[PDB]
Formats: sequence, C-alpha cells, structure tokens
Amino acid sequence: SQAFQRQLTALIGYDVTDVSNVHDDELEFTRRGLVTPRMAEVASRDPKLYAMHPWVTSKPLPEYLWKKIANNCIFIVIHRSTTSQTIKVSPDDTPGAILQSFFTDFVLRVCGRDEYLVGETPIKNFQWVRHCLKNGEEIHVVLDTPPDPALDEVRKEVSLWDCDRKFRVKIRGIDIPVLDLTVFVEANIQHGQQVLCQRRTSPKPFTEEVLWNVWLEFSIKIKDLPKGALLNLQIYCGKVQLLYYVNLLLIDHRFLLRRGEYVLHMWQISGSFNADKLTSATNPDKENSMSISILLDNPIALPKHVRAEMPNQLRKQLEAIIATDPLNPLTAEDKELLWHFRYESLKHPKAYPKLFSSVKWGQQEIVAKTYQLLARREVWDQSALDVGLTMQLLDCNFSDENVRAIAVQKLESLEDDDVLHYLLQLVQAVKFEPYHDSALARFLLKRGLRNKRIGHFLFWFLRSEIAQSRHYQQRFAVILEAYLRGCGTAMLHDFTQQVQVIEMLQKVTLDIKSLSAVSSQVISQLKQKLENLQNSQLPESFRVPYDPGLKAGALAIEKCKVMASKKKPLWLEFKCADPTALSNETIGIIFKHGDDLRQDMLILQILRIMESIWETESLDLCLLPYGCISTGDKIGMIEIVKDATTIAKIQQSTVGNTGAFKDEVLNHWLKEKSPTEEKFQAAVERFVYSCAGYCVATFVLGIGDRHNDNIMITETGNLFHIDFGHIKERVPFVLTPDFLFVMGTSGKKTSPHFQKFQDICVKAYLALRHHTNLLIILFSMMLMTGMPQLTSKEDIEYIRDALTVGKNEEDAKKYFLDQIEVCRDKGWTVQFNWFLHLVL
Ligand SMILES: C[C@H](Nc1ncnc(N)c1C#N)c1nc2ccc(F)cc2c(C(=O)N2CCNCC2)c1-c1ccccc1
Repeated sequence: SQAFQRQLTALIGYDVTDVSNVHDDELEFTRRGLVTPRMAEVASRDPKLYAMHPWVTSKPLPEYLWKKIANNCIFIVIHRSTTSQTIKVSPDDTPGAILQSFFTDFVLRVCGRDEYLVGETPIKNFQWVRHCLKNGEEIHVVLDTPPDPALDEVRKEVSLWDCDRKFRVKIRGIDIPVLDLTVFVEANIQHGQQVLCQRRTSPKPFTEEVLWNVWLEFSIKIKDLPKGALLNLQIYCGKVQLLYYVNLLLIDHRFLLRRGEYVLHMWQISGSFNADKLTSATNPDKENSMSISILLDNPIALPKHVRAEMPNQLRKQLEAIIATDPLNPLTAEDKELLWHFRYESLKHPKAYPKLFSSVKWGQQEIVAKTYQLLARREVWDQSALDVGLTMQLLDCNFSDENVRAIAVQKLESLEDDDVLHYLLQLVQAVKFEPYHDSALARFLLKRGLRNKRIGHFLFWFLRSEIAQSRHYQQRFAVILEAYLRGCGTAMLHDFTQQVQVIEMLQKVTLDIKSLSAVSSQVISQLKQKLENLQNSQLPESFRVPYDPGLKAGALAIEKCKVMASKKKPLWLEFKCADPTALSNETIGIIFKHGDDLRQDMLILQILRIMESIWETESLDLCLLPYGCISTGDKIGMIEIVKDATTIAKIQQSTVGNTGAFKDEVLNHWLKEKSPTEEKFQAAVERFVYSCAGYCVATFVLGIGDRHNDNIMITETGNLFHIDFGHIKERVPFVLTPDFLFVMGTSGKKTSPHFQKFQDICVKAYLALRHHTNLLIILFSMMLMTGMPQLTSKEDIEYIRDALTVGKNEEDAKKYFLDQIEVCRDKGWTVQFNWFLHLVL
C-alpha cells in the first residue's frame, strides 16, 4: 500500500510526507496542486514516442556539419546479428523512409545506447547523427523491437482591498538555545529585492532569550500588500552585522492574509544577493538554531483581477533606457518615464524587465493598472522567443505571478532540445518563485514528464539540491515527487538502480578518503572494496547519470585508481552492459568529495549555452564540457574524458617537478600522439579552436586565470579546463608559450595558425556579445543560486566589463586582442607563480 511512498522517499532523498518543519500547509497544498498537471501530461503523452524518446532538433544543420557531407550522403551501418550492410541515405530521409529502403514493425536503435532513430523528422535532425558528423564517426544502428509502453505504465489513483489599516506585526522576541553585546530585529516588507517598508525594534542586550513585545506598525496599508510580499525578519548585533534571517509570505497560497502566532526557526550567515535569503523555508535544525516569535492579527482574502504619443527627446531617452543591459540600474527618473509611457514601453518586449521594475508594487491601484497592462500584451505574445529576456523575468527581481507567468508562457514554445540547454538554470530559477506551486514548477513538471531525457536530468538536478539545500529541499522534493509519480514504472526502476549504485560508490569514495593522511600504499583496500561491491550487491547494469543513453555494467577493478591528491577522488571504469556496443571502451566515472560540484554543473552548462550560441554563427570551438552531476553534500561524479592528460604533466615529463617550463613540449607531445601528418595538423587545428574557445569562455566568466595542472588536452588536440569549483598580479586567460608554439609562434612573432586563433577568438567573443543580455542574466543567476561566496553587486557586475557593454564591435575587438597581448607580455610569470604558490 504505502510501500510505494517508501520507494519514492528513498528516490527523492527527503520525506515529503513529513510535516515537522512547516507552519502552514503550502507544501501539501502543492502536492495536491500538481496532481492535475501530472495526470494531464501523463494522459496526453504519446506512449510509444515516450518509450523511445527520440532526441531531435529543429535547428538548421550548421555549416561545419554540412561541409562534412558527401552530397546528400550519410552512411548508416545497420546491424542484424553477424554482418552489417551500409546504406546511402539523404539528410532529409525520415527513419521510416530508411526502414522501407532497408526492407528492399521494427525500429532503429543506436549501437550500445538507449537511443532510437525514430519519428517524423529527417535524420539530419537527430542529435546522435549530428554528434557522429561532428567527431567524424560512422552511424551504427540495430534493427530492434520497440520497447513496450507497458513498461512506462503509471500506477493510478473580508476583502483585503476594503481594509485601510496600516499593516503591523508584533515581535514577541527571539530565543537561541546557545549563543557579548546588543542585538535588534529588522522587519522588512519585501517584493523581489525591493524593500517596500521597513521597521526596527529597539536594541536589547543579546541574551539567550530576548523579549520586546512590540507592535511594529508599517507605513504600508493591508490593501496595499501585493501577492508574493515577504515579511523578511532579520537579526543584527552591535558597526551592525547580519546574523540571522527568516521570511514569511504575508499573503498565502489561497490568497488569504497571513494570521496568527508563528515561531520561525532562522538561518544563520557565513562569516549580498544569495537565493537562499529569499526562501520561505525555515531551518529544520530546531535544536541549535535561533528562532523568532511573532503575532499577526486583524479572515482577509485578496481579490483576483492611456494614449501612446510623445516628444522626440523623450522617445530617445526612453529608447536609450530600453537598450541598456539588465544590470544597468534604473534611476527614479528612468522608472518614472517608463511608467508614464507604460503603453509605448509595452510595444517593446525588451522594455519588459525594466518596465515591470518601474512598478510601485506597494500601491494597489498601480498594481491594478499593471495588470490591465498585461491584458494588452499582444506584442509580447506575438514576439519571437527571447530566452535572455524571458530568463530576466524569472529572476529575483520579479515576485509577481502574472509578470512571471508571461515568461513561462514564452518558455512553452521551446522545443525539447532547448529545454535541455536551459534546464539546470530553469530549475535553479524555481528558487526565485515566491510560492512552491508556480507556472515554472509546473512547466518543468510537464516538460519532464513529456520526455524521458528532460525527465532524467530533471530528476538529478532537483535531487542535487534536495540532497544539500535545507533552504529549498522541501520545495524541490515536492516537485520531484510530482515527477516520479508520472514518469512510469520503467523509469522508477531505472532511477532506483542509479541511486543504489551512486550510494554504494560514494561510500567507497568517502571511506578510501578516510584512510589517507600524498601517496597510497593502500590502493589495496580500494580494490578490495570494489571486489566486495561487485559480488552480489552492485547490479548487473545501471544508467550513467550524466549520459542516460549509456548503461554501465561490470566494474574494471584493475583500471580503478585513487588520485595522489588532497581530496583522493576515485577513478572508476565500467564495462558497457550493452552487448551491441561496437566500441571496446569502458565507461569512465570519477567520484570526488571535497568540491561543490554544483558550481561545476553551472559553469559546464553555461559552456554548452556558449557552444549553442556559436552554432548560430556556424562556429564550432570544440569545447569539451564533460558530464558532471552533483549528487550530495560536497560530493558528485565527473565524466572521465578518455585519452587525455593535464598540461602540467606534459611539462613534468620533459622537465620534472620544477617550473623550467619549455615552450616546445606540448607540440612535441602532440606530434608524438598523432600517428600521421593527416592527424597532426588536424590535432593542431582542433587545438587552435579549443584554445580559442576556452580563452573566450573563461574570460567572459572570469575564471580564465588558471593553474595549468587544471587544464587538460586530448591526444587529438582538444584542450579543455577542469576543476571549475577550485575557484600579486594576474592574467586574462591561459595562452602560454607552450600553446603559442603549437600555433607556430614564439615570444614576439605571428604565424598562419596564430592569426587564425585571433580571427577565431574575435568572432567567438563578438558572437557571445550578440547575446550580452542572455549571458549577463545566466551569469547573475549562476552566482546567486550556485556561489554563496561570490554574490555582491561587484561580483555580478564583472561580466558587464568582460563583455564590453556599450562599446562598438570594433572597439571590442581591440579589447580582446589586448587581452591576448597581456598573455604574450606575461609568458610563464603567472604559471610560474602558480607553481611557487601551489607547491610552496
Ligand atoms: C586530472 C585528471 N582529471 C580528469 N581526467 C579525465 N577526465 C576528466 N573529466 C577529468 C576531470 N576533471 C585526473 N583525475 C583523476 C581522478 C581520480 C583519480 F584517481 C586519478 C585521476 C587522475 C590521474 O592522476 N591518473 C593517473 C594517470 N592515469 C589517469 C588517472 C587524473 C589525471 C589524469 C591524467 C593526467 C593527470 C592526472
């Protein structure tokens, strides 16, 4: 009976039915809330297409993949059992069109993977194909029986506005079970990051109990409280310093004004725009944490719901405002203009964030007018999707549901490919929702239930935060529960196996790490533990979390290692469970405790967004954003990139443990890995592109100044950065004399390959700059939701500079070409300084 819930709790990693840490019924309301959305998508989804989850795209096939074709000819090696016949096919052939061509019912599965080439889309539009064309590989499929939908079967089942009183809250006091100066409470009525009204208590002495018994009357009227308003209660000591915070929605999920006695356990601060500050969750640590005691009282329920001509100077002023970037602050004058010309502004979708930031949300008549304005949103509805613009409306500056819902409206038009690109940060954006049940929450729910791949990643992203965010685990747990109740028994069993496996592996990771105080004569224990796991405890096979097409099989005990590191990560290799796998390659997974890999997920995901941006300008910069999933507290997994070594090690081989750093070694290493000259210059060009990619991407992100035992290269020239969570003079990025000699330059010269590198960099850079807004917002979101450390205005404003906002294109070329030159001017000075730093 309720054994199903026990399953779901183990899958979720948090007890959703628990009510030990609630002061209302919002979470439970949201479970019931999501039942319909879950049922509606579960009932409406095509069961066969959900069983095979064809991964496809409507983006045009890029130039770089077109130029790799032999005139409407892609070869597809089909497999029965023994041999395999090849078939010339047009890029535009549907998989049906190929099946009747081969027959000269069944379906084509990719060899070694849970991936199918099925559906009414041309074969150029399946990702697996575009992947094979990119890396220069042959397309191997198998004539297979379709999977039964049965396997996916789902186990079935007084007006606030008539109230002119000033709002007020009684502060009874604070109590802390264990703590020498004074302390006061600051009560804020918030909407977004905007403080509407503020009041303080008198300072009393900071004893383990402090009582005030004071009515704080606010300047705002009850009628003027907008939905999603937050009573943010804060505690300072003293000169002042913030010690604790908690929040409480003043208008609840049923539109009722919040009333009665509350005892709210509070969050502490580390020794600032952090998403965690926004949460409505209270601290679950009742025993240790500070708490505050309040009383709301007056049942009051909130009701549900000009010409456009102007002077020339004002039109220009307003257009100038509408044009500035998302982090340019609006002045009082700017806001007043936007709002007066409300309806002119409404015609420009790009005005929307700014205009909805010009709304006085603490004034009921103005919010009414704002809603009348959202009634007139034809142009918004008609505009082509700008994700950049849409993401801004979903960030911390917008707490109003109707405003936010129009963002989620635009997201509905995203094809499944693009939801995958933005899914991590859409899931992170749930952190900005005032309520647990939101348009965004349901959007993620339904897109996830509509598609096994979004669903798969949705699970791990949500679970990532449920395992290590007390601030948001409750909300996300509710959402994930909603998902698991509609994903199908097949996936429930998949997910179950994966969690079982990663818990086994993380334990071994944690235990091996305990047995070392940097080397290892006890790689004995590791191999011993892995043998014990593989004997009746680890399953025959499991889906690889960061690449769900791949199923892993038996471990390769002999190939598994621990690193001569401080954090002793594991290096695990598995046999692919799929007998149809044509490769011999193992599946390689690193397990690391010690870094916050949520930071790594975000940077790696932004790198993908960059790649996708580049694809729109027909540029490929061969970035290698390897798989990475954060699975728990300072713990996670990383996709092992095969045939790859660090730059440091290439230097340690032809020099030693010293900074002697020869300019020549990398090219030497490359030359000795390339078998032919055909592949060497291919390697070298692959490296010019890689290097350019990572110089630009890392510069824009402000993570370009790196230790070179944290930059790797494949044996085919593909450079890539690693260890992003690891983050006296500096440098823009890493373009060292070793890299420059592969490009055929030295000290103060130029070359064919180097001139290209600049040519590629400048294109790439200016390319990202065409999506300035999108990047600025993802960067702000990234910091706010994933780096508690780095969330001051100054931190967030780094990317304005790096993307040379306001500058013309030609001037931006001159900026970056200078950045490049700063590296030429520094050579090994920083690298060397890193050696002296990171080795003494
Ligand atoms: C630094 C490198 N990191 C990566 N390697 C491959 N794919 C990746 N995605 C990463 C990352 N991040 C690495 N990680 C290890 C993790 C666990 C472990 F037990 C050993 C690791 C090792 C490591 O020292 N090894 C010893 C040499 N054989 C490879 C494994 C490396 C590493 C690999 C090549 C060159 C230098 C170092």
